Amino acid sequence: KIPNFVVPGKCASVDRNKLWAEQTPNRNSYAGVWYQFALTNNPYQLIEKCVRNEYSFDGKQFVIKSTGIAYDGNLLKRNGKLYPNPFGEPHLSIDYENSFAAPLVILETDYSNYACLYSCIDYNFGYHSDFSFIFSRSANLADQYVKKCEAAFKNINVDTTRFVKTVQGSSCPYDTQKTV
Amino acid sequence: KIPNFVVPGKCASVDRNKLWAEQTPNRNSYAGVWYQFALTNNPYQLIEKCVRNEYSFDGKQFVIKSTGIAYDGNLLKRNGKLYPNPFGEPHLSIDYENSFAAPLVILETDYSNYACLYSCIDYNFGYHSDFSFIFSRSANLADQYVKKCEAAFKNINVDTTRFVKTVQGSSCPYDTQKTV
Repeated sequence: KIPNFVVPGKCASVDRNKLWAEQTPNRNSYAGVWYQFALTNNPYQLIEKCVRNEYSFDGKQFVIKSTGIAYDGNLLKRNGKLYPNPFGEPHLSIDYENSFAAPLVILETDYSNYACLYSCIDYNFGYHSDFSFIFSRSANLADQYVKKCEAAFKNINVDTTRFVKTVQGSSCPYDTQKTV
Repeated sequence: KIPNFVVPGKCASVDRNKLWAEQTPNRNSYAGVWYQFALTNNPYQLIEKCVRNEYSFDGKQFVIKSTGIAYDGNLLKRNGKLYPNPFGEPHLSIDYENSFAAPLVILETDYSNYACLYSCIDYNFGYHSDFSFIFSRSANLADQYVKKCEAAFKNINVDTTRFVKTVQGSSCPYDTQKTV
């Protein structure tokens, strides 16, 4: 029970089929660059600051190039993929090199400003861990969009006070990050 | 103050390239039924007792039907897949319906008696989590083979005192399990 990302109870039901209906035809619009505006405590994100995720869609998957400042303060690039769950479940799997793959539900997105992302894993002792993100198309994110994400996470009983803001903005060397 | 499967330092090098080469020509021999003899503390495994994993190989991946008795005392079947890591890394991904996918290394096997399996993940805070397993072609497994896996795990710095025996034997309803 001790870490704040280990939470009583089964992973939430999040109405995946409605979401998959909404999103499948708009995969093309989800490509491009997304900045990680905020996230809940995540022991698997190696990139601490200036997190910049670049998605290319190929018709079957997305290829991701994630860059930013690692926790030791150095530049870091991570290779990712985002593809339909291999068992035919109505969600995607997010898979990164030298890591593992997890379910990734887009709870809500307008494609042009924000996306609200959610992953959950169940334990055999009746608890779960989940990991949530707020993505923006820019370094900052208007309040109105931040509040949309807050509502979508509260709708599935994710405690939104768990979100922490990620360093973004003028202190980030994005232009270097894009060179890889 | 932390779980015994969260260990300081990084995942050790386990020479995957050598294993992968030895193992790609023998996929058909790895198919069939394997019984879980023992494992290290694993908060993801939903089957507690009588763990029986039936593998089928189709020429590109294994399809797995994993059955046994769940923590609640009911029979349980889980559908799983084991396929090459999607980035081209020299290990397999073990994937289960309604779960995540994780790297899985076959540290050692003779195909006809035993297999020693290993999964490890690095965190962002200077620790790793690893998950080890001893598999047998039968419900019991002779000391001769157990010792082989013990040596393999010790060779990669895993503390073998972490292994726990799984209930197997004439008490398990394997013929029911095989039927779903």
